Amino acid sequence: RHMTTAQHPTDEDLLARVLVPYKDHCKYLRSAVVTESDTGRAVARCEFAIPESCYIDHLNSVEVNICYNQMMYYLVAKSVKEGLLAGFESWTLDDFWKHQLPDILIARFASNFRRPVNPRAFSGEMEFQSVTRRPFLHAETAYRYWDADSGRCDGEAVLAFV
Amino acid sequence: QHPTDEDLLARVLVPYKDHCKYLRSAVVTESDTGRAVARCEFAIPESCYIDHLNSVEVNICYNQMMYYLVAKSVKEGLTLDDFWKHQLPDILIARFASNFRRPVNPRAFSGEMEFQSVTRRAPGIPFLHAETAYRYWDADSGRCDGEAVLAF
Repeated sequence: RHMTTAQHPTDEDLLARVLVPYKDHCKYLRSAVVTESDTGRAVARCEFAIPESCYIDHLNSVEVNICYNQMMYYLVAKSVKEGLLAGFESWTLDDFWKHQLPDILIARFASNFRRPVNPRAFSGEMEFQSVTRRPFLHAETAYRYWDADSGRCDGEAVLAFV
Repeated sequence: QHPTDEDLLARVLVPYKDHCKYLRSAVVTESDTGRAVARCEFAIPESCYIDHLNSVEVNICYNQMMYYLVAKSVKEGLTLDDFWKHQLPDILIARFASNFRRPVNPRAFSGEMEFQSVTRRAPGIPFLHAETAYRYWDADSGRCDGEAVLAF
């Protein structure tokens, strides 16, 4: 980790498992490369597409949040599987999936419009900034979405691993 | 103190998918300082986008309630046709935020929102800037709250 950087291509079966509970037309995350930082932070670099809205007939805050959830569940599952999630290095994906996954709660969530993002196709990324005990793990994360034309938005989300 | 306007309510709810229409009643009022407030009831019978009240649903409830509050505010001055056609699609949430304090029951819960400041800005096209805040609560300690900045 100080010597190399772990980096993983999209995990298609993990991605479909993540997306399985969503309505067909609310499935937006399409690919996700997972990394670890020199300091042990888990990062996801993702692509997204919204061919049609999920809940109502640019990229809006509802969709920003749906996309985060998907990106966040994927990154968490894939990081635990590959030993990159601070706090869970002694856990396996199994133990985590049925026991921690359900009890991930978004404690706080925030989004900010910068330039309108084309909902049809656009990129995103997120970081586990910190993980900290509080008898639960409190994790800060940051995220950002962009397209091929300066569209951008971003924000943060504090997670509680119960 | 304006009671739910069922005509307006349905107009606000019309673009949403059936399993995504949460706002049931919405009493509108003005603080004596002219701030527009909406005391609302909600229900999330089915879920809209997936299998407690989560941040996606907090944000959908917010939009429904905020559009209702705005449209009714115009309708009482705080023409809809003009607004509905011209201004109402140029409402942009510039920032949104939510905080979950105690788990809220999504089948039945209450909420409130208000326009805290509305300021004209001219950076660069002139436009109205609004700071809003909202809270949700249920009958049993449930609460979450947050803020949204709007641009007209």
